[PDB]
Amino acid sequence: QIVLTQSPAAMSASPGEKVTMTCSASSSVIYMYWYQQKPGSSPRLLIYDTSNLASGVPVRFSGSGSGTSYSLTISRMEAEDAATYYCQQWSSFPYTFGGGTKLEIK
Amino acid sequence: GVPTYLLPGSGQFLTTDDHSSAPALPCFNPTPEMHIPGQVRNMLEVVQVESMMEINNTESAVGMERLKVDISALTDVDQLLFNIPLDIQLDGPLRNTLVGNISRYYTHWSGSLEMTFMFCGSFMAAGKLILCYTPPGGSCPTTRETAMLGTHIVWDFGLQSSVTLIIPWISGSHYRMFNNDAKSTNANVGYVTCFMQTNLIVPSESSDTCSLIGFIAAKDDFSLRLMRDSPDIGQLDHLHAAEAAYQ
Amino acid sequence: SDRVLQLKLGNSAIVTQEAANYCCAYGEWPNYLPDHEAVAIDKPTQPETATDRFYTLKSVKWETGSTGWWWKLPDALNNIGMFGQNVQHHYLYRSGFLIHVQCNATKFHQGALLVVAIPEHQRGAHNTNTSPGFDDIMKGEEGGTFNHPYVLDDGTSLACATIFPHQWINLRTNNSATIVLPWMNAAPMDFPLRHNQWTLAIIPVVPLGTRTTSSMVPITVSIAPMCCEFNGLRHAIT
Amino acid sequence: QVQLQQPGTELVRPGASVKLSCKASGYSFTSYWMNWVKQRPGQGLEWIGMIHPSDSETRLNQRFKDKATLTVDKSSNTAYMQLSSPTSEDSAVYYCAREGYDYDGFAYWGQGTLVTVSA
Amino acid sequence: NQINFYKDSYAASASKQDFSQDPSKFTEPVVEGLKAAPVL
Amino acid sequence: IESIIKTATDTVKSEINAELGVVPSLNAVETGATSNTEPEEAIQTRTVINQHGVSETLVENFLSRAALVSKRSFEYKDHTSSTARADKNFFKWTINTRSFVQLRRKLELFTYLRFDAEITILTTVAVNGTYVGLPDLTLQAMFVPTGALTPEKQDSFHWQSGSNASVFFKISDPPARITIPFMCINSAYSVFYDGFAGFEKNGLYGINPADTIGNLCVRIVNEHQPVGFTVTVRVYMKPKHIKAWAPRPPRTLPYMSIANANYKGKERAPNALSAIIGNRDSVKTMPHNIVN
Repeated sequence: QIVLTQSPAAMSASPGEKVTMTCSASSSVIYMYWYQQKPGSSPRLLIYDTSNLASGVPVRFSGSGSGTSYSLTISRMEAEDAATYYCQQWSSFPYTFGGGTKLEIK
Repeated sequence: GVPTYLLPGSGQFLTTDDHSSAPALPCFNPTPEMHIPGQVRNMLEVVQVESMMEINNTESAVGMERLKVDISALTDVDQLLFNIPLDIQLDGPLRNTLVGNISRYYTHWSGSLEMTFMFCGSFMAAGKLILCYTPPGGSCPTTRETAMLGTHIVWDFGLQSSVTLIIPWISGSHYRMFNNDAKSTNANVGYVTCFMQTNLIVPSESSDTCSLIGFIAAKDDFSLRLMRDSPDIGQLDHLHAAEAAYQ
Repeated sequence: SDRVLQLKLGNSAIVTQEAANYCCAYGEWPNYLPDHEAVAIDKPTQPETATDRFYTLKSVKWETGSTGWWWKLPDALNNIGMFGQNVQHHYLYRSGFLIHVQCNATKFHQGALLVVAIPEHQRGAHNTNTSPGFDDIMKGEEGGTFNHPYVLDDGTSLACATIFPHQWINLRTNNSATIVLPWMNAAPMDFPLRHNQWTLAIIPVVPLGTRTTSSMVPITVSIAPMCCEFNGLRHAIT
Repeated sequence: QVQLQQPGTELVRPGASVKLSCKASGYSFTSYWMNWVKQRPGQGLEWIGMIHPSDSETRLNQRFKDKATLTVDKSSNTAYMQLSSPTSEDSAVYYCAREGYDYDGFAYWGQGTLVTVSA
Repeated sequence: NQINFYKDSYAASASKQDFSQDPSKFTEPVVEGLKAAPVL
Repeated sequence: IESIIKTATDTVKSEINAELGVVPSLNAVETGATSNTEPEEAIQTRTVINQHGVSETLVENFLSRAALVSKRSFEYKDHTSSTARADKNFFKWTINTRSFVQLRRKLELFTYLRFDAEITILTTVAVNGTYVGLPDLTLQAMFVPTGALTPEKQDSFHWQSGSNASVFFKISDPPARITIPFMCINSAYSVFYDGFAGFEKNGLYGINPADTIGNLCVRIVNEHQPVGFTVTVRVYMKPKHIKAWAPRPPRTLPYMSIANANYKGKERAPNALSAIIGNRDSVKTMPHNIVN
């Protein structure tokens, strides 16, 4: 059971600012996945294999990282983007998820 | 200095070339050797180990049902059980054997082969079998009186469970080729048919359906030549996680 | 002459009246680590008769729909006896194994077992890219079950499994199969908990069946370590 | 095109048998897996396990494997989820999700159901 | 023929000259050797 | 018994023999030993002098060939525009034998291997879309052990390589070839590793350090040209000085990932999960049977 540490647990950002998150793993995984869950909606896949963007995902989203450290990058923040964020590992069973990241627009 | 001149084939990269090259790590000392069991110096050591033929390859057979041949009691004398195509380098039953996989890396092959069948029926089961080998040029014999004209052995169930059928090396040439025509005179090895000598008799308490397990190995006169790539494996795409090694 | 066999090592002994010429893997017999192959300087401990003896595992039922059973070593033995204590207190170990499998049936039963010891068996997973987990691979004493024994779960062929040290249990010919495994590894010693050098498999090549009244047929495995050594004495990690 | 239809809130009892289905459309029901994830209020997601409808092969998380069993139906194209001994910890939001057509990680999700445990 | 002017011994060309075989370990991994004779 | 066998064995002539108590054709597979029945004992043979050589099946001759371990293409241009996911004129590859299945399945026929890695880098340049010409570029390949600090930029000061071994070569020059020794901390490599590397239970299954050669960092030393090119680097590895132990079964089903042994199987035979060999009508049916 690889424990994924999602840091920071919370952040605040203005529209247009760059936000950056870090998903730390208790071991070395291969690819990192990322999710968005709206306030009361179902999750959605955004970055898979730490490179590509899924459907309906703007180019503003990005991801990178290797080894045990993986990160998500959003170039320009928008007010509609406030939601929880998760990181998943495909490498070993069971599938483990990040702690979650909550953020609002000030 | 020394006057020289280049030859055709200078600067080329040949995958099979044998040459010495610049060591990347100077004065490196590899780890001392430790004795490990089961060293294979020559690949002909592997092909001499008997491995299970898959005779039952057919529909309505899933998974492990394909490695055994069901034998049952019969109401008619002189019946055929199964037949084995003998081409190693085609897709036939011999494909997945040790002798079959190592031989599909090579274009030419030579030497005698052996089949071995182990009767797995109950201790109270009796029977006699005949294992026939027909050299090429004819059609697969469907009758025993036509099949017993070739190399065969008659086998009676007992304490020893296994009979060995030598397939001798019979050819006009020193080798045979893999080439994808199965009927070529340089390829086809002939046929193997198995008939009921007498019958399979079992008591009412024992199970009436008994099974055989085909094995095949290679003798110490076996040989292989002209290595090639193996068709048994191939990829149309990059494997998973292969891109991650570039991260 | 090769039919009856007795194995006396330790305070335990096993007799069998039907056996075929017990298999000695790769012609190698277990022995202690010689002085020229020894990496660790500390004086190793050799419990001898304490850790070298047959440890019987839990019997498994054999039923027609059985897909086969596997046990990984030393992992199966790490919780058992004084061998299981030396594993927990000691950083390193080196030993060979002696496998004996007991399956019996009436002369009216038919069946066959391929009993094979797969060196360095790396298991796969069906129709997924995810590597197997820690609890999937490490079953302890209970042992696991083949999902697809036809491919040996690693994607290889069961037909070629005879290249590994093996015997058969053919309910007609013999009631037991014995395999003697030396130390297999690239390193002279090894960490007991994470790495498993051998995987013992019992595969139903030919299924069970009879027309006699149905009964339970157990499959029992008695595993005896041989020439054990241990290094890195510390507190028990367990 | 694909639509995973999941039921709504279901009140349960302390030790009854929870019956949860999942619906599939727009794709071959036997060609992919089915994955179940739980959500506690203000908590992170956890992965219960999977089942493959073809041969009815399931693979579960080491922890929930004993407390949950999965069932599939190829005819009605409806995957089932059953829980045992509902308690205060079993109240959560359950999603049934599946792998992407070439992508990994649950690109298609469900609508979720809210399990309310009361005694 | 071989030519190696490099100092390190692992830089040398591949050595194909080892013909030693021991098929008896794979083919005959038994404690009692078989007779060319019923074994059982 | 170990012996020097340079050729296939000779055949001796045998006569008609019927004798009680001697049954050369009977064996016991339950012993696990291969049938020792000789052709002389089964049927009646003639004296043959077999001159066929065994030299081409030697594990040294068998396993040692140049096979493609890696192939990697990247753009050569000014990267001040393109994002970070694209290559910035350098790329780092962790050296593994599991990327391509021809060499992978062939090295997985054995449990342990001890060999020297002879590496060859072959580079091919093209022009992105009017044609101009193929420039002559100098490429650096620096050998970085696993876990060390690899360059983050083309122009980074990590490429000075005062310690790490590097090699320089040109497109026009013959392919660069270096010999990597046997660096495993053990006596041989583990092709299959049953266990975990780390003491914690979160480790990876089958992923073993000390079986990784290291990282190979390749860049284009020349500064970016006014026109974007496309460079493709192919690396070939030839084992040599080979010792092999404990042969294994050849893998049937196709590979899925390089990180593990996970199998899938094709949709139908051959090489299907349930059927490895293609299906025929019945056990009595001969597909290629001759008809005249």
